This record gives sequence, C-alpha cells and structure tokens, in this order.
Amino acid sequence: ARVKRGVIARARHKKILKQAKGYYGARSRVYRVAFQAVIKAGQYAYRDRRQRKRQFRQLWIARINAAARQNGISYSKFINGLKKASVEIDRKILADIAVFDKVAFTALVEKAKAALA
Amino acid sequence: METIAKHRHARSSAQKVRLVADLIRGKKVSQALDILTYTNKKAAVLVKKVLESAIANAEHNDGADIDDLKVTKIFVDEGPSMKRIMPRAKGRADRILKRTSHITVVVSDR
Amino acid sequence: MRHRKSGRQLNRNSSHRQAMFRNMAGSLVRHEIIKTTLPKAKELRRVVEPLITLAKTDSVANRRLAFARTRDNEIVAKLFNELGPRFASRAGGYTRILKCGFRAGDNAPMAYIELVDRSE
Amino acid sequence: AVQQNKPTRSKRGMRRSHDALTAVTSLSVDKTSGEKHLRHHITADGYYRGRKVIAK
RNA sequence: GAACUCGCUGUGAUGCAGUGUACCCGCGGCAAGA
RNA sequence: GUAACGGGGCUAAACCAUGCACCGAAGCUGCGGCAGCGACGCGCGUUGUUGGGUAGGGGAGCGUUCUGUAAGCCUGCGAAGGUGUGCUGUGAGGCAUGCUGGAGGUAUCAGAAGUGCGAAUGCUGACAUAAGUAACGAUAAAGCGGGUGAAAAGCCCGCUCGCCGGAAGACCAAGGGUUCCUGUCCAACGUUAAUCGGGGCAGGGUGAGUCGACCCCUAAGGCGAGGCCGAAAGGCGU
RNA sequence: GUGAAGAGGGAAACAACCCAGACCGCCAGCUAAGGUCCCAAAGUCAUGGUUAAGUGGGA
RNA sequence: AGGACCGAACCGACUAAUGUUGAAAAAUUAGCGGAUGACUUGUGGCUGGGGGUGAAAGGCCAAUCAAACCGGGAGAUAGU
RNA sequence: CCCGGCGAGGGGAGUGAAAAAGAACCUGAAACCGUGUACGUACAAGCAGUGGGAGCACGCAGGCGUGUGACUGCGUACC
RNA sequence: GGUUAAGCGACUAAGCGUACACGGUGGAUGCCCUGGCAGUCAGAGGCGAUGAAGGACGUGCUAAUCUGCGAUAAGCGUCGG
Repeated sequence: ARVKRGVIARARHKKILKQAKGYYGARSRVYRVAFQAVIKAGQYAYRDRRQRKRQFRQLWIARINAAARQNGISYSKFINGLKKASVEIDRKILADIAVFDKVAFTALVEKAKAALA
Repeated sequence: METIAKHRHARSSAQKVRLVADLIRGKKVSQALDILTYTNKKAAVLVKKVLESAIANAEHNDGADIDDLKVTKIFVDEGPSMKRIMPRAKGRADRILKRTSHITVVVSDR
Repeated sequence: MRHRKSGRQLNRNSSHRQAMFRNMAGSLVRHEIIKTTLPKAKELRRVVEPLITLAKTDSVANRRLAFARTRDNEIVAKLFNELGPRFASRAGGYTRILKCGFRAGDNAPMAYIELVDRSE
Repeated sequence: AVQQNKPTRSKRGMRRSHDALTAVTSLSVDKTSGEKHLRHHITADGYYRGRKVIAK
C-alpha cells in the first residue's frame, strides 16, 4: 500500500511555525529559517535559566550593598557580621527588606554591627 | 449601509493602481472624483469607473444620498497572471507576467 | 550648461525643427487656431508673430521675404491681405495661448494657440 | 551588479515610501459657467476666465 | 541562508573583544570592498 | 586611527609579603521531580548509587497507508480535510472543542508496508527578490484641420514636410498555405493606446486548346526481368 | 592532559592554557580557578616595604 | 591576349570600433581583398560513421565532431 | 433593473439547502500580496534571540492573561 | 494669582516591525472514479489476392471534430428478439 508522506511532515512543520511567532521576517514565516531559530531559542532558554539566578544574585547583592552603605558599612562587612550573628536571611529577602522596609534593614545592620564588636 | 463595487481582472499591476488608490482613501466621494479626474495615470480612469459604479450602486440599490458618501475602504489585490514567453538574445527565453489586479471600492455614508 | 540661451530643441534636429514650425506656422495662419503641445505653442510664438509684423508693410520685398520663411503663397496672401491690416494698430502680442489639458496618448500638456482677433 | 542577499520586504516598502504621487490640492471655479477646472487651464466646456474661448 | 548590513584597533572580521562615530528615508553619480 | 593596561583613569586603582572578609561555575549543599541499576519488605513501598556525549551496539515506544476484527462502531443533531483554542504525555504524540467543510471515518487487538527528510542527485508546479529598475529592435520625420469613436501622437480623409527610386518600386520561382477582399469585434496577440491589423468571427474570392504542370524525350543517377557474385542478407548490372 | 565526542567559570576577544565534568525545576546556601576604584558582582580592607619611570602596561 | 589592371553588382571576412543577459546562439558600421576565373550561383544526383570528404584546419559531415544522431545490450560500471 | 463603451467587470433581484456552489465553478493549505486594528519605531550600531522588564491597548477583587517590547545581562547563522 | 529663569517633559510615522482579523493569489490536502497496474481462470490462436494490418477522402437538416458507415456512405434486405 502507498503512503503519502506529506501529511506527517506538514503537521511537524506547523508546530515549528507555531512556536516561531513573533520572530522577525523570514524567521517567523519560513520553516527552514524558523526551525533553526526555534531550536536556538531553546538553547538560550536552557542557558538563561541558569543565568537568571546569577543575575538576581547580582541584583540582590547590589541593593544590599547600597542599603548597607546607607548605614555606614560595606556589603562585605555586612554579610560577615550577619553570619556571626547567626542570622540566616538570604540575599533575596535582604533585598526585599532593604527596598520595602528600611527600618527593619537598619535593625539587621545594627545586629550585624553587634556580632562584629 | 456600505456599498461595494469591484473591477476584477483589471489589466494593470496592483503596484500601479495602489498609487492612485492611496490618493482617495477616506476622502469624501465628491472630492475623490475631483482628484481622480485630474490624475494623469491610467489607473485613475480605472479607479474612476469603479468609484462611479459604487456611487450608482449606493443610490439605486441602497437608496443612499450622494452628498453623504465617502470612500471608507479601497484596496487593490493581485489578480491571476497571464504568462507570456518573450524571446531574448542567444536563444534564451524569459517569461513575462501580464499581471492583473482586483480593484475594490467601498463607499458608505458613515 | 545653457546660461542665457534661447530656443528649444524639442528632440529634433535643426532641419526638422525649422520644417516643423514652417508647417505649423502656416496652419495657424490658415485656421487662426490650432491645438498643440504647450512647449511647441510657446516656441511657435517666436515664428508666427514676426511674420505678422512683415504683413504690416506690404511690399514685393516683404512678400518675397515672407514667402522664403513660409513657402506658401496661399499663406503669404492671407498674411498681407487679412492679418496685416487687422493687426496694423496692435503692437505685438498677436497670438494667445490657452492650456487645454493633457494628451491621451502620451500625457503631453496641450494648449490652444490662436490669433487674438479671429473676427469675433 | 549582482546582489549578495535578497532585499527584504521591509526595505522594499521603505524604498517605495517616496513613490506615492500627490493628490489634487484643490480646483478653481469658473466665474461664468461655475464648472470646476484646473487652475490656469480652460474648462472642459471651453470656458476660461468668463470667456467662451473655443468652440464646444 | 536570514538581516535591525558603520569605522578603527586587537584577536586566527558589517557580525568576536575594546573603542570611536552615526537622526529616519529616497534620488542622481563614482567604482574602494562584498 | 589613540591601538604595546580591555577602557576610563590610577602615585595606587602599581609591585612584594602576611591576615581576615567578600565575590565567583551547570562544582558542592538545600527542596521538588524523573529515570537506570542493585538491595530489600510486599507490579507496589521505601533505600544505596548512577544519569556530558558523536560513530556504534542494546532495550522500550509513537505515527502514517493498507488487511482482518467490521453487515461492528462513529457520522447530515455534521465524516475526512482545513484553521484556531484548550487539556494531556519525558517525548515522537493523543484527546476535547470553536469556525470552515458537506460525506465519509475508523476504536480495540493482530498482520502487511511505496512507512517518518530544511540542505544526496535532484524533479514538478506556484510565488518572491532585484524592480515597476533595465528595456521598448536601426537617428528616413513629422505638423496641423476634419471624420469616426467611450476614448485619437499612431486609424480614415485632406493639405504641407521628409525618406527610398539598380529600391525601401514592379513581376515571378522556391517555400508558405487563405496571410487575399468585404463586413463586424478589441478579451488575448501587436514591445505603448488603438476605433486600426498579416489578430478574433462570418461571408466572399483563384474561370485557360495557347500560361505552368501533366504529357512525349532524354542527362547525372535510381530501380532492374533473365544474368554474374554471395552460405544467406544482399551487392553489381544488360 | 585537553579536544575529537564536554557545555559551564577564568585569561578583554581565545581551539588545544587554568578551575571543573551539565538528569530536570527553584527569584535558596557555601566554594574552585580568577577577583573586589568605575565600565562590572565583591575591600578605594588591614600591616610592613618598594617604585616616580605612568615602570607597572611588549622589548 | 590575360588565374592582367582600377572598380560596382557579387563573393570573401584582413582591420578597427560597437555589440557581448546582443537587433543577431558570430551580426552591424567604417575601411579592406578578389571581382573572365583554380570564379560564383540555382536545381537534381552520388560518396555514411574509425566511414565519407578534405588546395590538409586533429577542418567539415543538419547551431551536436580529435570519431555524427537515434534506439538497444542497460536500471552497464564508477565516487568524499 | 442599475453603473459601464449596445464593453470587461460589478451591485441588486431571482434560482437553489448552499452562489463565500456562478461556470476563472467540491474542499481551498503554504509561500507570496494587501486593507484594517493594537503596540513599537526618526541619537541609535552587528545571527535579531534569550533572561529581566516599564509603558500602552484589550480581556478578566488586584493583580493575572493575550498582543506589543522602551531599556538592560548574555549571545561568532546553519550544513 | 501673573511674569521671568532653571529643570524635566508626553502627543509625530513618511515608512517599517510584530500580532490578530478579513481578503486576493495559488492549487496542496481530503473525498471521488466510465482510467490504469499485477494476477487467476477460460476463450480464440490468426487476418490477407473474395484485397489484410494501417490509412486518405468522403458520408447528416451539419460549420468543425469524434464515433459509425462507404457514392446503397450515423446506413439497405431478411430472419429472430
């Protein structure tokens, strides 16, 4: 029996083109271009799921450094003091506190100053 | 009531007719006829008859008044091509597209 | 360039231009009104109006000078018999140019050029 | 002379940005007949500045 | 092949790194590069 | 073209030594999940350990067309196909559903393959790009009035102008095969428009004792009764 | 040893150097090389010296 | 008288430009050579593929020639 | 019947279950070409994506969803 | 409230990009079968000088082509259905 090979290929092509919506020019219309673009976008998504937690750690550190500098202590000394104070707040919460409640942040800095002596 | 008039399989490429069509898009029907009468392009005489037919269609078939109509929509679509063979130098043959177009005019009081 | 130059080539050589205006000058005098392209109607002013001035002074020398520039004794007769006396008291400006739209075949701008009086 | 890469439709559209012709700004009205005509041109019915210039 | 298609220096170059410069889009030319 | 710190810039923000912090990977730890293998208690529960990967080897699957299941089952209260959306599987996929479509489809389980491709050679159709760019086929030449017509630079009529005149005129053969004439038509064809045309459609038109062919006669040469040659095909020739 | 058949971090860029070998997800933590004045996450940190040549930062 | 001389038709294609997706799968323009002869041309015939023809160019033999074209052996055989 | 050239083509009307079944006629994909709407875009440099992400428009108790993507980290097309 | 100065600052889209909606082009796909393809089983194994195979021309109320026919020309006689 004869098997027409278009139908499965067409269905596979449609899926790629559906995933390439929003891309520029031929990358959103032409399968030969869309397929490579869709695959590459997956590689970046896999790559940038790791960079994401890197970039947010930079952001958390940068804000904690700024807020800590606002209270007369560098980021390096602030973290060291917090560890000596048995404080287990991570950078994500520290950046959340630094921006939303600067009074609670000063309490942490004062507590960090204490553990340093 | 929007009224439509069409000129299908017009002997002109859509690129040339669009130059004229963009001149009257959104204009009042009275002003559109003036612009087309004094446009020195073959597409202007083609577009004129489509626009004049639409005005007549609105009057007779829809009852609309000529003093209210404006060209709400006008677009030119690519029509089927008639393919011709032209002999070139050294026995090479090129295919010439006798391109056609579809001219559509929509006039309404609103 | 063409700083301060006069005359239009009109995509023709001198022999073709001179013949073409000689033909058209005769037609204008014959009918008193013709339809032609605006560039040609403007260049025709420089050919027909000088002829009408010759007609103001009727002499054998003038009629032979008008015949050399028109080569039509029919036109020469009308020049010195009708147009001459008609424009005797008019100092120049014997012709009028009226724009009348565009030619269908090539979209050339058209104009009527007529004699000022036309007995009307 | 030959093109290294095909121009895209976006650049094609931009080149045509200046290909649109001009609309008729506005016409004048003949003093006698009142018909609309090109400025400084005689009317379709042979009128110009209130004078019947040509036959028909 | 697809383009959102600058120069310089470096590196084994419209496309990498650094740096400089550059409002958007056509038209007629010149042919240094592609 | 600074270009021989990555740059700014630095008298340390340079170099050496010591210390404590901190930053820093997909490494390690934390929490959730999946799988392979081995332990066990009963496919199921925990547990230990492993899980970069091309060629290649091994295991488990999905889908396409066709056959039996099938005189079954789904279906005009809408089949296949097309186009969206949602749910679902690690995935190849599957299901449901809106619009379109207007009559077929095929569960399950076995079986058979013209059974899975963006770039082997390519092949067929369609459509872009450059691009409304090049080009519009001899630089012998047109101007105007009138007519026709929806529309006239190009058709018709007229008057001027120009070109050929051992040809760009006239008459035939070869070849073509109705292109001839008239009426009518302008979709396509004509490198532009066209009312015009060697275009479309219809009708008409080719009259021979003397022209030509046929016919009689032969040239080169062809065929060739018998005949010579050759196993034959056939070769030669009166 | 690296790659071929291994990504990640570092050396400005980097084929073969250094750290290290990616089952998946998390906007959690500690470190490796290498780093902490700005570009650019972290010391304009502490102590003792040296250099005046912008040596450092090709000779 | 002349494989004589000058020179149109006619034949050729030495030269130069233009053309080179050309008007033309070799042409045009302006020069040039031959132009009563070993000239040129119409019509018909004959010579056929390792064969024909060749004043001789491995030229020509239907825009295909250091071995024509078509069909067949044949889906021949042959690589990164 | 109407516009048009006693055209082409179209708009009505009518036929039919259906005319988006109208002869260029079942279904009508993709490339390709447009019109409309939303957002972005005229001081901004390179495989055009990816991570973060404002604003705008719309759809749903304050944020979420869909479209768009200013700015910013990373980023040597595929065979 | 007014003026001046300083700072900051939206509203543009000639075009283009993305997304969606609606179209045009195009003729893929599905559905269809008076066509093919490969077999099995039989039949007949020839037609022609009583003019074959294959054609040309003609043949209608017929302008063309197809089928049939052959100056008796989409047919004639006869016997059956």
